[PDB]
Amino acid sequence: YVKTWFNQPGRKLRRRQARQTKAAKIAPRPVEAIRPAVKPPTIRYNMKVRAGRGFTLEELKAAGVSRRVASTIGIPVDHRRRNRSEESLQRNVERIKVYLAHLIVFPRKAGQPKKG
Amino acid sequence: AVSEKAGNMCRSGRMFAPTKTWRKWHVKVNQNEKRYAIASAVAASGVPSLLLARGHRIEEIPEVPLVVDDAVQSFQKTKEAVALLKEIKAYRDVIKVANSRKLRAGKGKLRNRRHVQRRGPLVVFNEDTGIVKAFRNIPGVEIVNVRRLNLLQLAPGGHLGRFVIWTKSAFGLLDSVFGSTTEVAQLKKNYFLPENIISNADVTRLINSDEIQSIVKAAGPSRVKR
Amino acid sequence: KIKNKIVRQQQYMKALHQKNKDKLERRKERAKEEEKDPEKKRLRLSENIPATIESKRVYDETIIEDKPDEELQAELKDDEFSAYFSEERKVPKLLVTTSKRASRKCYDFASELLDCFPNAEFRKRTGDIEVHEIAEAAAKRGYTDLLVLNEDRKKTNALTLVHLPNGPSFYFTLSNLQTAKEISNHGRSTGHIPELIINNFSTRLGMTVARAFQSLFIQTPQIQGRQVVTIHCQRDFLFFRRHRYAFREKSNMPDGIGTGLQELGPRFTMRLRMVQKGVWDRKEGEVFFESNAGEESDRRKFWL
Amino acid sequence: ANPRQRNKQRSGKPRLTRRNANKKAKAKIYGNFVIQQNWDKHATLRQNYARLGLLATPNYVTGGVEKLYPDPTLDDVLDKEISIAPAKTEVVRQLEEEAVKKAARQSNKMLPLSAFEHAYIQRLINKYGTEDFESMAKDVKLNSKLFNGSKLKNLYIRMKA
Amino acid sequence: MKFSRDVTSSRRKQRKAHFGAPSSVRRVLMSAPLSKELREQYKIRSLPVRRDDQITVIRGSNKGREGKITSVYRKKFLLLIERVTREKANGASAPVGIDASKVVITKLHLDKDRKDLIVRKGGKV
RNA sequence: UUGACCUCAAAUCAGGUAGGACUACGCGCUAAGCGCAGGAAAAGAAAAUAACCAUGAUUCCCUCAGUAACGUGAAGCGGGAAAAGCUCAAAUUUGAAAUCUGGCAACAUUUCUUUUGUUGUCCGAGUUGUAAUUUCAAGAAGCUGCUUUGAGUGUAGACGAUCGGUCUAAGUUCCUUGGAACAGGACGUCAGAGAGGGUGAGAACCCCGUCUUUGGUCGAUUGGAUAUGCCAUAUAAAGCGCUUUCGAAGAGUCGAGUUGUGCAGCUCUAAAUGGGUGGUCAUCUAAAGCUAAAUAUUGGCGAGAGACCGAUAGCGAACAAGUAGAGUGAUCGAAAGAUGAAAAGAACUUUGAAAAGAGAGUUAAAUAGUACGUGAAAUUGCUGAAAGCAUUGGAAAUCAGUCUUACCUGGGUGAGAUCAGUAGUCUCUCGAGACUAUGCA
RNA sequence: UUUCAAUGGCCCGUCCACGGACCAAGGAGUCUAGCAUCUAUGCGAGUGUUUGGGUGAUGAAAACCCAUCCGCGA
RNA sequence: AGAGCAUAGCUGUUGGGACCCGAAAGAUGGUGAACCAUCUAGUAGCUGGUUC
RNA sequence: UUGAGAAGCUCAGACGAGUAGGCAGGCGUGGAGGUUUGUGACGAAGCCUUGGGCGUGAGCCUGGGUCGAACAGCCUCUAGUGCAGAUCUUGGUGGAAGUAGC
RNA sequence: GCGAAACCACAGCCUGGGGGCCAGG
RNA sequence: AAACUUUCAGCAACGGAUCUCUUGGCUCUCGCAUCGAUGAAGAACGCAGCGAAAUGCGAUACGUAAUGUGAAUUGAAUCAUCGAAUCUUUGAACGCAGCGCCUUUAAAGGCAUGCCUGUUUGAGUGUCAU
Repeated sequence: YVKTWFNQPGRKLRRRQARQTKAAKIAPRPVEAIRPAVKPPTIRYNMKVRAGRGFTLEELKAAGVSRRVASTIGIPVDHRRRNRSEESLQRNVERIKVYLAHLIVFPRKAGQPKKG
Repeated sequence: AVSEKAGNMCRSGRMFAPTKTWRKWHVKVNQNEKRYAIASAVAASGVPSLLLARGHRIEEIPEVPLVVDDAVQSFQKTKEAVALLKEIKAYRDVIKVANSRKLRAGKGKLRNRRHVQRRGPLVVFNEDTGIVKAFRNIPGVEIVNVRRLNLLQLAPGGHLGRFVIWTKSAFGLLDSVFGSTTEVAQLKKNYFLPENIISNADVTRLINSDEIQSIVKAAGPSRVKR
Repeated sequence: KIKNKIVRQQQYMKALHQKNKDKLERRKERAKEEEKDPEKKRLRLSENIPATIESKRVYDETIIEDKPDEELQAELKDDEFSAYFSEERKVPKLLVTTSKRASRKCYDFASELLDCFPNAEFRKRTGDIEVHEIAEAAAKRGYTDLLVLNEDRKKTNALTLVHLPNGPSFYFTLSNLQTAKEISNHGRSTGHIPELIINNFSTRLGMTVARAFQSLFIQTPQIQGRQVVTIHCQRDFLFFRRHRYAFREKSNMPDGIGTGLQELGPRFTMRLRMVQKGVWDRKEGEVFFESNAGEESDRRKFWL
Repeated sequence: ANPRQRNKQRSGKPRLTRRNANKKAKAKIYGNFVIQQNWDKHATLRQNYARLGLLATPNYVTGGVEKLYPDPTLDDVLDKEISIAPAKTEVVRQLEEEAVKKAARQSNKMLPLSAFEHAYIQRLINKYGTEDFESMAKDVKLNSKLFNGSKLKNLYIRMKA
Repeated sequence: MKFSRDVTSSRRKQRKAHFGAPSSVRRVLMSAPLSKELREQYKIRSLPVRRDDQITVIRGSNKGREGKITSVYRKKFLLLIERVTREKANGASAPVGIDASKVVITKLHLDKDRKDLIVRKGGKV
């Protein structure tokens, strides 16, 4: 059995079109969600900064985004991750603040019943 | 490859070591060797004797490198493009290509490779505002962006010296695409043009110079008597 | 239509067998009713004549009627060949010549042509003399017809003759040129003048050629030598044969008298390619007749 | 090769040929209207987003970007209030205003009262006043639904408008 | 050069599609140019042939001949024209067929559908 | 004597559903056998790693790494693709079973008279528990004041998707060869089209197409949005402030002993700051459940390609091909492509019982006649000639090529040009070419 | 070319034996991964774009570009 | 007071069917009362062959 | 003196068996890119030929006959590339032999 | 009248010396 | 001498090599997701064209309706589209393997098993109340 890679450029194209399809659907908003900055978990890589999964509940509380409305504006929430140091908290609280600085959220239609 | 279910000496048997799809079809070249060959192929395109040696009919081209105005980028009709090549006298190469269209010799024309012909001028543009469609039907003519020069189109067959018709903006961006030997390329990261083993490639100029002919011992005969 | 080879061969075999059966049955029943009633036997035999190219020859009005025509005889009594056919009876004097620098193969055929014609000369073509210059030179030397045997690559492929001094010039391409050795049951010719017979030259262009060939031969054959030279035009192919003939009994012949032919040679064929009015100049000759190849593809269309 | 595939070659019935092979075909933008009216159907979504003044990714990019032209603290990061950001292009400006104007149109989030609610709060008000909501809550004869003082305040505040 | 990956440049597929084309597709494949006058008055370059059309043979051994199309032999992509025949050995006049592109239409058999086709295909009756 | 419930039956009662086939890719039991799926399947929101500044469902790719471990052979981390989270059981709605299938009757609705619902009513299910609320990331119950809100139904237009129809540039001019012009030459044309195929030989302009088309137009089916109309059971439902109040968490399982291949069998069989797994600490929170995408795909419905094969090749099969044929059967399984541009497939006459033959005739070609393109060798017949491996030559037969017309010199006669004690034009860079006059020293 | 003359001339492959009736066609060191040396090439205390991302309007499976890693070396 | 890394070619060698053909078995699943289909290109110190 | 394809030209001298084995240069075939203003219905390819020529050779060029639609040189790329044999595979055809025999 | 098949490097005069080589018959 | 035997050449056979072709195979890529008790896959039997050792179709038997092109085949079509019809005997095959049965007027509609939900009718020295 040999796995042959003749579809390496046909995969590349298909993934671009899936990105293009994803935009066509939600084109005013980014094709990817925002991610936190986390430090890799070892003595070898702990000096790097890499993308995490989602923001902690302490980070969202401090920024001002409740865990319910966080996902609706494309802010992932990782309940598993936590903040053992203040550096990670303030690094990612600022990240949410900057993202909200550039956010234009378009109003939705709200039910307004005639009576009380 | 052949089918995996399809001795080798027996009729209606199977062939020896049948072909497999997992042969090595593609080959890697160091990206610096790829860039060196593109630089060498472009530098050769500016030598008129290498263009003639490759088969191009450039005997009445006004100047090599042949660089035209940026009005050519906004050509709309093939008539305007066929007209331009005629005033700059690049159309004789197009006559060479158009007249050279033959049927292919072999089984290769049973496999969608029906016709063969020579290669005409390579128009290198900077912006596409109509130039590609105005030129793409003239036989043998190829158009390419100056940001994406192809070695397949710059040395067809591995033979150096393609006839390239640059536009003014394409020619202006050549120094940003390739850089200098001392200064870097703007459109390639950390890239410098290759350095040469010799300085002046005219070796007969070195040999027959006053520097070297003033200290050499007096030469014996050429072909000597018996 | 059947793209299976075997089936279409079996389908043809069944079709062929049925076609042969019912054509035989039709033939058998027709035979039975014809032997019973001859009034339809020769009735069929008188209309169902097999067709042939000569019977299906395309119509040309230039074919002259067998009855004499005054207008043709008015034009033929004062033309170039008239001095041969008039009361003057000028004895022909032929000049035979090959192309420049010919081989022994050309002469081994020119000798046979010399045997066919008494009192005919042969000057080997030498130097820078031209056919339009030999004609003038032979005209002042008493010759009346010059034949030039053209060869290249050791084969005599053409024969141009000019009627002296300004008579029409004809260009022929010889073919199937056989010498007396190559002919089975041949003979040795004598010095007797041959007798010429010409057949099947119906078109008016045919008479121009027939008079040209007639003018070569002496008008009084020596019958006691019983040598006959035949020029026959079939489907525009002119065949030249020479024979020895001796009359004897023949049960198949109509009157009981028939002749036995012994071939003398040479044996060859010609095709008339060009006729010019005047001395033969290849570049500036006034073309009387040019043979268009694309028009000769009709096997039923002849100019001779 | 297969018998099902020879079934179709040896039959005169045409194939269900569907001609939907469009390569280099990009997806057309439904979704927004302002984005649709400013979308170059040739350019990539990265180029189209960048030209429009939007962000395709709020994260990094995992490759080199296209270069066409030779271009020449806890308390401070927690209590800071960033004052939005400028809109680089006119399309982003157009998106910003329409969203603000659309908020103005649908800006009456405040609710009117109903007949039941008005008589409920009014009857409690006439007996207890308009300031002692704690004693209002502790009443059970009038506050039958047993609303707390916070729901009574909203009823009182809402009744005026 | 074709740019569409919906159309095939494979010779095997083009040849299969031509010869295995159905009779409705063969109706378009047998098309003849109109004469200059019809071309310059109906504003249509070429139409599919029909029975009872007056044509002139333009190419071949029967060049210059005219006549009405007696029938269209769509199976062999051949046209049949009045008096453009060949005599057999027995004396029968077996018709000879010509390709529809090798003739030219000099007088159209104008049905109502052609006129609707004419106006639809940029024409003016 | 009656009734209620329970349990077990019957019905050709009403409404359903299961089977069999395919199986490339999936998941199981045990390559094969057996079982079961889908457009993917499986897996999946930690009884997961780690020992760090910690990470954060799953899957896939790269790397780790041929490393550790015991020749086998990973995994944590790291880089990437795609990203999405949730539902119950266990707590009284207890101021109200708030829940649901079905029948019947209306009404609406449709990819659809075929579909799918709404409302009303009646029976049944259900308190041995159907809803709401809650899922540990929590959460309930109070209290508080800030912000929030449609499982409704139309119309309108725009943007999208699918399906069918429709819209489109230019030579068949002249000459030669040919059976045929699609060839050669001359002269034109179109080009967002000079892909490919067809047509009697190499066709951008004869024809279908191709390009435009990453599109105008016309039907029809629908996506998610937008604008707006009418309804809206809100006495409602949420998010986040606070707490002198509470906070349930899955057992013949985990675990232990022993056998067979973690799993399974058998014996025994738990706990509640417990239990699992790592280095007292850390970290998870099993024994219940669902879940797109990124991934796979020798099958299905279709496409588009190719430095592939070219009729003993390529699939066994270019054609009749799983066919003919073989075998009781399971199974096994071939050989076989090409006349010509057009059948114009050979009229007719004649011989023969026939098969066919010979005259003929069609074709450019019959050295294309279906035993048909080309038609090799082995091989066979006839005729002709000679005779009874190498070296070298003879005889016989055959063959190759082989030159004369030019060089110089003299004169006569006219010719002109690159000549003129000569005049102009065009293109290049004074004079260099090309010319048109005029003269002939 | 055929034949004659004078001279020489013992059947080929294979390992005595084994294969050989003749002719045509087919018929056997292949592809791929690892390693080692040698040569060429590019760069050089560095080096390697092609897991993937960007991009490619003429074919878009190409060519072009490159973030973060990672290998081997030091 | 570092010479390596990459790519390509030749050569060697190791593993894959591994230069080609040729070896007595056996296993899984069936058919008929041994046979059949896969595994299977089973096992090679060997035989015969291996192209200008 | 023109004789630099410096990878060219030119001078001299010696040498020549060859299995295993090593090294080098060449000839050929199918397909690929480039090229020859390449060849071709006024005849491509193939095949036949006591026609001619070149090369030590592998081989190549050509005349004639046959034929009827495509083909080749040169520079690189590539490979299912070269047969006398394997009691090789397939097909065709022999002597045995008009024998044995019915 | 019908009609194989196996097999076949090549072929078929002896003597002697080393079924074709050498010298003779 | 001749036959015979051999060799060579020519012509005629034989054979089907070569060359050229090619609606075929093989390989890679891309797009999509749709069998069956509402009778599948497969098998048999018919129908008319025919060459069937092929194909289409089902007693409405190359198919009928509707739509489209618009005038054949060798409101046409051996056409295309295709939403309506129809679709023999079998086969998971389902009344039992001709034989039967139930209902309605020889014809028509039905008659398999397991399970789910419900409906109706029965049984219990099953329990309980009056």
